[PDB]
Amino acid sequence: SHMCDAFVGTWKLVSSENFDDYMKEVGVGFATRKVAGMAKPNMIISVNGDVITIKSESTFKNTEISFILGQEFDEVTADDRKVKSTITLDGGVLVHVQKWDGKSTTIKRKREDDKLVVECVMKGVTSTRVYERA
Ligand SMILES: O=C(O)[C@@H]1CC[C@H](Oc2ccccc2)C[C@@H]1COc1cccc(Cl)c1
Repeated sequence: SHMCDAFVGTWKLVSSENFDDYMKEVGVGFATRKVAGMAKPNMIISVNGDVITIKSESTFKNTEISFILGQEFDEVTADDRKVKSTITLDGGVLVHVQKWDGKSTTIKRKREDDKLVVECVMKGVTSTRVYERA
């Protein structure tokens, strides 16, 4: 057993708060905000050795990232940003920092009861996205 055991599995989005304002802060345009904001993604998290994989599947876009903790990688986000990402574990929370165009956003993922809670922060704006097991 290991580092991210409690994150592994298949998860479905059940609630979202303040996501449009977060996307606006990130710089997402109108049409993408509308379509992306409708989506109810499934997130599939797996671990193989040191490599963590997070897949998301939705009506809007499918994305996939594989990474080693602390080791920067290139990511294409669902809104088509080309970012440089670093993901670490801080006290049981996955902390994902994305850098692009001189900007930065942080996504934190934690287990809370039977949920996986995703908090997305850009400057002073937070969005909270809650997932349940699928
Ligand atoms: O897990 C979440 O809900 C985070 C939400 C913010 C980030 O994504 C963003 C998505 C759109 C705009 C800005 C940022 C990462 C993940 C969600 O990734 C996906 C992947 C494919 C399709 C969809 Cl619709 C969302």
